[PDB]
Amino acid sequence: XPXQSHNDGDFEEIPEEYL
Amino acid sequence: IVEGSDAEIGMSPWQVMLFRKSPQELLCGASLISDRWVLTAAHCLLYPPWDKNFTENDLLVRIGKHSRTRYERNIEKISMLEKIYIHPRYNWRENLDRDIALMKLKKPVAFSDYIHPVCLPDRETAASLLQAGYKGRVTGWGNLKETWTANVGKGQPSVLQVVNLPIVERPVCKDSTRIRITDNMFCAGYKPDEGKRGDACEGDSGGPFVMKSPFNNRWYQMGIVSWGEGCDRDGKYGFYTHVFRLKKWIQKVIDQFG
Amino acid sequence: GEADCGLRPLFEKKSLEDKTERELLESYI
Repeated sequence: XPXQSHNDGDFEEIPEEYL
Repeated sequence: IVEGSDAEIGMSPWQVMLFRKSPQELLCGASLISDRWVLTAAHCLLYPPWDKNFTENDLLVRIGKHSRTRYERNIEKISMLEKIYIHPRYNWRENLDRDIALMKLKKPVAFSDYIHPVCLPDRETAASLLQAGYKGRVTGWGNLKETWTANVGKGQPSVLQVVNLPIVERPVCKDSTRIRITDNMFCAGYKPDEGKRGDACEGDSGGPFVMKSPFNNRWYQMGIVSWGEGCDRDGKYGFYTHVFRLKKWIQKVIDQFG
Repeated sequence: GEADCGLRPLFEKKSLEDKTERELLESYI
């Protein structure tokens, strides 16, 4: 069907001010 | 991207990553079409069957990236969104017809060697280039295999992947699926008999399908990764939003909103 | 608009080709 689904979270933390 | 290869640095300077703030996860690809406007697939933002409905405050766009997971200090730019615009007649109920959305950035991004906009086709570029057998290029950080995407480093790449795929004739596209396809969609991929393979896959949605004009040497975005049944299955093809057919709506939104 | 759209800083603007773009141009027959 539509293309994230299995999204874990192994990402480096981005700079605080963007959250 | 299934059966693609690692992109070169600066190869797709218009590639954008849509990134969720909490949890921090990659949602979709997208593309930079000017200093303040990003183009993506509408289902990246709104898809009620999966209870997906993001507001601009949920999202960040990250521009100039190469590595999927690293914060690329001094190279990538992160921007917040001012407004999201979904096509009013996006059909999420049946076939993802008119799967397109524009996102206006809070502030202009400055261009650089890694950040540069792609062109949008005019009637004559679309006419000369959107022909069966002509190849386009798809890029994204999505799954490398249909069964295997989850994260870590299973079927999820370390850097941006690229694959070049032929446009397929509308008859062959229609006869490969039970989904009703419209004039706002086209499909691409290799036929079972061609020997080469390749496809977009989960996590590549919203990303650009681009072609390089032989007349003026510029890259044009002809499609947006929209849907498919599996990834790289023989006799199946990826479907893409037809950007030129929805260009009047794009122009309307940018002219009316900045 | 987009006066300079689609010309890449590290490739077209330097007259360098990426590794597979010839495959695209070779299909535009």
